[PDB]
Amino acid sequence: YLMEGSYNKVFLAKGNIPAESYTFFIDILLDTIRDEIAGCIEKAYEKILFTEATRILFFNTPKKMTDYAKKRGWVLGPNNYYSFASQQQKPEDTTIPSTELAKQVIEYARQLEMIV
Amino acid sequence: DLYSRYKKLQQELEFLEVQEEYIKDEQKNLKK
Amino acid sequence: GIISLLDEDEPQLKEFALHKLNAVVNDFWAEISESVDKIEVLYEDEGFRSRQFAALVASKVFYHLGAFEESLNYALGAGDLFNVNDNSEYVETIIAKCIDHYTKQCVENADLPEGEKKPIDQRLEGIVNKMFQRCLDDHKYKQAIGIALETRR
Amino acid sequence: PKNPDLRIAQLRFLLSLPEHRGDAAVRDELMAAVRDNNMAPYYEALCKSLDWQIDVDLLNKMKKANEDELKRLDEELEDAEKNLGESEIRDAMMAKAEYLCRIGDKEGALTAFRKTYDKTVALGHRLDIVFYLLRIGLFYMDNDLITRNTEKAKSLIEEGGDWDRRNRLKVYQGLYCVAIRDFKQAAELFLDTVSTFTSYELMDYKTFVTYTVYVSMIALERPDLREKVIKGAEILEVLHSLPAVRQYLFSLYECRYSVFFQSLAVVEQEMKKDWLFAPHYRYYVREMRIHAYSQLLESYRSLTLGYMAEAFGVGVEFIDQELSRFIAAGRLHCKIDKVNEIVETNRPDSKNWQYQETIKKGDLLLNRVQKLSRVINM
Amino acid sequence: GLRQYYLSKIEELQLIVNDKSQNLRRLQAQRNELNAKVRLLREELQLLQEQGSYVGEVVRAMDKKKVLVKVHPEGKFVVDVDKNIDINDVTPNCRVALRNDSYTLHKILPNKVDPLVSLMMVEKVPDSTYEMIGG
Amino acid sequence: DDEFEEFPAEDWAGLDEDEDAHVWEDNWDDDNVEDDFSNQLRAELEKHGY
Amino acid sequence: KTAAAAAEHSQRELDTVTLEDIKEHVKQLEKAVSGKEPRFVLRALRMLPSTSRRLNHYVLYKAVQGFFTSNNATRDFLLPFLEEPMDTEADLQFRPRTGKAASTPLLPEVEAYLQLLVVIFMMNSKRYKEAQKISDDLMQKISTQNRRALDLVAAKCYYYHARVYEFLDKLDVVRSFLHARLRTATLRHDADGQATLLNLLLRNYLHYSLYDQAEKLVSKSVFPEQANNNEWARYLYYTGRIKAIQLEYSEARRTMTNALRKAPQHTAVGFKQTVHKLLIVVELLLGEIPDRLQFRQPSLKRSLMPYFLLTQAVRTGNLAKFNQVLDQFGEKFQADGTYTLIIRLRHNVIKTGVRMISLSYSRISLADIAQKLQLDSPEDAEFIVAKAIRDGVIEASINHEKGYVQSKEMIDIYSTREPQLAFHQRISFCLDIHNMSVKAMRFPPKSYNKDLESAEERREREQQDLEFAKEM
Repeated sequence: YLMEGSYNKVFLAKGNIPAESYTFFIDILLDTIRDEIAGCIEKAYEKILFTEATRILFFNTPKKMTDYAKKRGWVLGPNNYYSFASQQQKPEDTTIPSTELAKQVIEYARQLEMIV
Repeated sequence: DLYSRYKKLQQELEFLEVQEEYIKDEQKNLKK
Repeated sequence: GIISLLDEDEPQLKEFALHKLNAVVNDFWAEISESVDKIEVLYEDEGFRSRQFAALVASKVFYHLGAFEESLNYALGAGDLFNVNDNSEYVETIIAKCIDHYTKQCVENADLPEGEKKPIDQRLEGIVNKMFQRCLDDHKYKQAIGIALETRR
Repeated sequence: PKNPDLRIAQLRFLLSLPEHRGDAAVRDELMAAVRDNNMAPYYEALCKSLDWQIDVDLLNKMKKANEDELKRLDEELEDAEKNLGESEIRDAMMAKAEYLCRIGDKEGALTAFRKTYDKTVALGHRLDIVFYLLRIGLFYMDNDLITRNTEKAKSLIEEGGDWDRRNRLKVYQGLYCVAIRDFKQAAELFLDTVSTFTSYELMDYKTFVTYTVYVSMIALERPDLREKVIKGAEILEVLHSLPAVRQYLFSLYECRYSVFFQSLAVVEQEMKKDWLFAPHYRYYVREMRIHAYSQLLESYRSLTLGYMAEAFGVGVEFIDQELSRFIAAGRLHCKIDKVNEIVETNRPDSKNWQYQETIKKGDLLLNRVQKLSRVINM
Repeated sequence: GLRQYYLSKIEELQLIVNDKSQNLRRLQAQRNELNAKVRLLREELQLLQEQGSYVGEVVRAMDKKKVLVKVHPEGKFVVDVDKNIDINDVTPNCRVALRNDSYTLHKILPNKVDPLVSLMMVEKVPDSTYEMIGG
Repeated sequence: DDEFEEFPAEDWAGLDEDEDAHVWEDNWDDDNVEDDFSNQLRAELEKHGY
Repeated sequence: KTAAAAAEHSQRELDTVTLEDIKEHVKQLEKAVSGKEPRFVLRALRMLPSTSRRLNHYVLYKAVQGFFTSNNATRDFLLPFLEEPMDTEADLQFRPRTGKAASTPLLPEVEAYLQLLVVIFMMNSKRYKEAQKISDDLMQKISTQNRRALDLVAAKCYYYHARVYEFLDKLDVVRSFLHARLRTATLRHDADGQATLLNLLLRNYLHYSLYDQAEKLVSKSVFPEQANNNEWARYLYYTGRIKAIQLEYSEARRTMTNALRKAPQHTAVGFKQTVHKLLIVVELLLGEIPDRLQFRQPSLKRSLMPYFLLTQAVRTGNLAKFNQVLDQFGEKFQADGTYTLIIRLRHNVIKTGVRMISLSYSRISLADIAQKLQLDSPEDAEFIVAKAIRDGVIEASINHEKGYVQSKEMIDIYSTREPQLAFHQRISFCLDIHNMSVKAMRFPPKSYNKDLESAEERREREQQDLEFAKEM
């Protein structure tokens, strides 16, 4: 379930444990789930109101997200949350590729002329 | 006896490395 | 995984496991290969009761990791505890290296023997001689002469 | 030139491969087996369905007939050596081979034909010997034998014109390329021999046109059809006698897609039964569907699959289901938007495919060269 | 004794010597071919100056290992035969060579076209078989 | 040669009647395990009432 | 007794030929020691498996009496192990060693070979307890000696020794034996024997679930470059499976495929199926579709069927087919010790489907995604679709409020730099093989330089005569 995105089952299993409460570990998973869920939603999506993210996992209307938003981004606006991802300024460059490419071709020349 | 062999071969190995530089040095000159 | 008990801060309990490792330092040494270097940490520890038996295990583990330089370094740490049973198929592997290291050290010293020479470790020097006497006590003289020349002594 | 009767193969295929065809072939097939004294093929003939317990009496008198004939040629062989010879001796061995080839297993025939090849000093007859090797090879789909004598025949045709033989060779080679899933070669070869069909021994002309039209559309592009099978004088006349096939070809060009599928279904069921096409009957139906989809999508840019669900055969979910599988396959350039129920076309340049395959072609060759290296030097 | 530090180093050197020696012969055999090639091409200039050899036809063998040959546009000659060539091979009309001035058979060149075949080349009766026979 | 007997050799039990004996450019698109094409089309007209 | 007479002819013909064969082999071992180079030893050893099943009790009986002419302890204990042939009227004096040779003690090499035979024949005899005892004697002796040629033969004796315990189902007992042997193999020796040991010591780890400590040995121990091209096949397979179970798929596929091509073609058909089976499973987890050629081979048709049906469900994005394929053939996955790797494919069945679904559609309703992928619900579809975006499975983003997954038009791939990267991989290796090809080119030349064109005396004599006449 963790390997794929299926998480609604994880909380369903969180309430069904074979040995005992096992809460000494489920608390550990909380760190490995919420951090992942926030990261996924961090992509270049549009505004998401504080109504889906609030009542989604287990809680109705807590203050955790307020802290959650504070340590993450999600700039606060007119009930407007943004998640912008460009990854476009960095790409589209060959000067750095130029040095890598120059080494590459020289190796072709190196291993084409000199005797090994 | 044995010292006559450990140090006798030591010369041989340090010899075969000299013929590896002369043979591979004439190749660069013979080809020219 | 018996080496698991090496962190309870119990000086007597820790050493009991170290005793067991040597007997099982060949069948399943691999687990204690690099994930457990605490043998050296305890070998520097002031707790005593150790620093010579850990070296026995510490050098044995490094024996087959190949780093004979590390194996030689810790092997001398056991001093009289290590090479006492000079009759075996393991003593010869390190001793063959002790002579190997000494000869590479003695020669480098001969270039500048008039002071400012490297401080040859006393414990290593004794080991080679102890091996050297074992040659003489064995009466075999041909080998004895050469090792003298190689050692430059 | 019917001794290696190809029709027998069709009856065998219809009897063996289709598990639901075991009713009518029982009549025609048996008569041919008994007639002409076929015995070796009979031995494997009963090995497909079952023992056919009541069969020994019928062939009890038939087996003895073979023995007398073979000894008759053997006796004649001694006379041939001790008589005119040259031409007489060559015909004697050829006579033996023809019966052996027409009767049963190759091994006697293949060894017999090879023996007579050396003694034949006329290039024209050498082609006759080789052409036989194609017929029996095509009978049993012996790729190793067929793939060899085809080059042998081509080499012989170079010396001396023998254009009639060359035209004959094209049909025989064409049949091979259609048994194998290489339709492109068959269309080029068959279309050249449409106006020259002297090989009535297999696939009488009426069927030859259907084969030429069944593979022409899967092989060539629309501009090529305009002057090869549509405006072609030879092919248009034959179709007048065939109502089903004619509506199949002109449906694609006339863009009456609804009748296309109904015509493509009948060709679907007919191809399974027909020998030499069943192995890739599934491929033909699927490939023709893609060829039809791309034809319609090429013109427009933003047609709605609701419009396709009627002008390309009933069903809105079928076109959705069918289209989705083909886009993932990498063909049928188009990309579907479900919520608005619209399919928008795209124009991938003719380099991505060209590069995508030059690496896939290169990999196949590259693997081959790697395996050669390990074969040598342990 | 010490035959474990002393018979161990000796063996280690033995392995490190065999492989290097193995690699060496593979390296000096390569050079030997290159040295020969330079030598061959250096002697060609001194070789492509010895006078060429006449080409003649031996009408009939004679006795005492001597043959009578007719040279190209020139008169007949009775010439001795080099010992490398057996007189038995020297047959009626065929093509031979003479040295440059001390004429002596060198090699039995490729055989000349048979005179009859020339007749079949001037006259060109087309080849035919029973197959292209009609009626 | 130096064959490995430690790994068991599974029984062949193959069909030695030359079931296919064909060399093509076989890809993975030939085995979608669909029920022909006529059947799907045949039920299509009746399913939609046409 | 007519039937017995017919069997006598076949038996007598076989034993006589092989017995002469063993004599030919033994001379080779003596030749190898005589020449002081161990290469000849492989010549007899290579045929050893071929002649393994060509020996009878009669064959061995003479060998023990034949080669070991000296009154050694062998006759004291070797005879009881092997049934003695009955008194035969047609008896001949078979003494491979004559005079001083018979009296002179047999060399360790010939001693190792012969003892290696008795155990081998016993193995075919199904007698194990006896084989282990004899194996211990043969194995104990070869450890004491330190001959250089004995290492080659010892390697084989090393392997068959473990096999003896295999039928003995001991394994654990022999593990310490190899570990100690590899201990001496690396230092005391330097090669050609630890290759066989490493596979054996590696094998015992795999036979149990001892993967955790298996990966430790690979990371630390190295392998010889001269592995005879036969031991290397096993090393790749086992190392392939070790990385396979630990999510190191990328190198798992490359390690096996290298083992595949280095594996024997004509024989070793048994392990070809096992190597193939794991590779197709490792590829499926990676995502690349395995080739269809090797699902049609004569020797792979039946074996791969339980795995061919698996690839049918994995290639198709639908998840129900994979589940319906697991329950059908789960047992055979248990039987082959590979089911552990299959239960982890459920993620891939979704990744492939989501890849194709996002590849073929542009704006598909969130609910519709579940139906095509048999997700069983739309609420969880978002996360996996959302999660699939992070790893790079698909590119385009999603509209949380509207509820449709959108796809970006990824076209014009040629301009990007990836095609150059793909060409570098092919270029680098293709230029590699040519360098290797020249590597074997400089070996063939051997004593092929002294070749006079025509002659020497003839040319010199003729030139001198011409020069004298030229002047006058």
